[PDB]
Amino acid sequence: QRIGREIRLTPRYRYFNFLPIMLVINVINLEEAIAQRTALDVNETQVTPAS
Amino acid sequence: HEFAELFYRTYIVTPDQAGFQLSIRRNLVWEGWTGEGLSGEKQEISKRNILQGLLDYTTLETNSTELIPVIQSGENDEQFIDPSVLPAQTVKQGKDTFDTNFLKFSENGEGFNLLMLAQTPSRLKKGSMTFTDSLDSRIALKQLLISVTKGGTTELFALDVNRDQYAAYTATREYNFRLMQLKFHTSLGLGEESTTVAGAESALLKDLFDLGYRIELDVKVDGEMNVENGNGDTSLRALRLARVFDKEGKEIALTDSRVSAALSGLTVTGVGYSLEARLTNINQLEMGLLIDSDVQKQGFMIPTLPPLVIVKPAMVEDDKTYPRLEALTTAYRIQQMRNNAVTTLLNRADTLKSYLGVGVPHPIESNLGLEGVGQYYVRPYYNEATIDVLNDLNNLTSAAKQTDIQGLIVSKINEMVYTADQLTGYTAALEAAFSGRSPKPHVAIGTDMRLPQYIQINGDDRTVGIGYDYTIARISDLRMKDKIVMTFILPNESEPHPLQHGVLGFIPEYLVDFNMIRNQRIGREIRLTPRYRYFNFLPIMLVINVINLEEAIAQRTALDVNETQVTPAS
Amino acid sequence: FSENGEGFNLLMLAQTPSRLKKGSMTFTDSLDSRIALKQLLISVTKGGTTEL
Repeated sequence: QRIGREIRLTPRYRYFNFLPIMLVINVINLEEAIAQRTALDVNETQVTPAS
Repeated sequence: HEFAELFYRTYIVTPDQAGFQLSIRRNLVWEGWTGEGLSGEKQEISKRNILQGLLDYTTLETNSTELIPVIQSGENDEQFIDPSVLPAQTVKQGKDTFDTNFLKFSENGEGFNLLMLAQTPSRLKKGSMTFTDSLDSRIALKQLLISVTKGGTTELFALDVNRDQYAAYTATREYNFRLMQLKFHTSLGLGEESTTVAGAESALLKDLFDLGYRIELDVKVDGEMNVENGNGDTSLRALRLARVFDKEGKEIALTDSRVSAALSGLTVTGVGYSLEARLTNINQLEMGLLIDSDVQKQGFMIPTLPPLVIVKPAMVEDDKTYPRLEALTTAYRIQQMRNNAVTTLLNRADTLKSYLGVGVPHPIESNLGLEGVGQYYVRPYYNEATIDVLNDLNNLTSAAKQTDIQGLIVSKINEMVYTADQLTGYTAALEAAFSGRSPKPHVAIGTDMRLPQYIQINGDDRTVGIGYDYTIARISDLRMKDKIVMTFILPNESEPHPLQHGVLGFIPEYLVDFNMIRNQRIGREIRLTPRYRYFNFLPIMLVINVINLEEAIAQRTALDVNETQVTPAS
Repeated sequence: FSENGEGFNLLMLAQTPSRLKKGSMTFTDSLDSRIALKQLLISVTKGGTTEL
């Protein structure tokens, strides 16, 4: 119970691979290290200037 | 200056209209409408933006033409493997839930009709017919289920065979004009990291695997398939233990005592196999995901502002004597552009902070109470961090203190920009917006006079950007003291665009000359009513508050005495 | 008359028995350009006696 025009896209594609070579790096906890930038213990120095 | 237009690209509009009207297009993907209200209550058509698919992989997925076996009690049990060996598996395609399981090697020689086993409940509702359809030219096995048994212990290996090129059906038109052939004749290896279907490691081959050996078996499987009829059969022909490898890739014979004991009595049996079949869909049986276009539009209007006045004697020429027009233009330029620009920038920053919160992104489309149109394209995100110059750093002897300050500032700015980019997905939206061009996203960093000594680090040309382009501007207002503002801009374009930061709505006004009486005087009033407006688009901003910087700078001259007057020695 | 919340969904509110044979609703059902208020009903009441 409908009359409508249809426009269709029927793709024909795929990915193939040849090299049996691949190297992967997995990094974790980078956020903690970057947050350590602001997690340091205060080291203030404020004395009368000397000259 | 440069700072003003750097964040608000000036756009001139004809003085015939009260502003400029903006229309945008949206591409949304349809799932279904949630709820029919027989009480008359509204319907909500669940729509999501397509560019949301830039950051996810799931919200638009299609599986509606794969031919997947469906288990039926009392109708196709004899065509499936024994459920005792492997229970039913749950698989979702479309909106139907059903159970599927692997197809046993038909050594009895009676085949299967693939178009039967894979008729989905949607097709049952759709009707009952599988004979005008046609299978695509691509057919290949998903997995070979080989049973490693020894003394009564059974292990199942779900081996993805689809990634060996000999598992692909090839056309050999030698019986009929639509048959294709399968000949997967090679060796598959079970390595030390081979995992069972349940996910556990191997147990029967654990003895060899802990000794780092690799076991590979020769697989000789044959079959046929017809696209037009759906008739076909595939039966196991030859499977057997083949050879053994060591770490160094040196073959170890099957008769060797170190492996013969662990390989004698080990029977490898082929249980089931599955196929990859797709309908050519020449007959229009399935409707994929439906996507629709709806248009959102907003109107942007320009105000009029309080005027500026020159008093002037009236009896003579207004041209060559007494205060001229450059006074007017200087007052206009200094007042109406700069001050309102910085006021608008600060107000927008605080407004985004107020409505959006810090560090919490919102999905594509959000609260509409924020001006702009990029919210229809990108994820809103606001974040602010306060760097404490004095506390974060500790250096006594002046030398690299300024270098260390640059290190601090660059660290903060880079991390903020990149984390914001990841949580917004700005670059994906940018590359999707333009076809044929895709400039690297440009980051604008404008601040007061003092800080640019730390924005760039010594010794390089890549200062604040590794994959970005940047422009550093300076402003002189006291409000922008020791603070940094960051957002994204696009230099090449000069017209309103959903990805642009903001537009300076400008309408030129002519100055008027007339006759005026003021407090019973006859004077000349040269008048100009300015009209301009600043509009906001991108709900993304990054703010840095630099405090205690003066104390750290003073720490350069606040170091304690470090002197060693020792006698020369050589 | 609509209160603070709640409106009306005229489409399926106007579902007639004949339209049931065509399914609940489609994506090809659109309203005409001309929409008008057909009748306003108001009440004149004195002391609780109501005339419309």
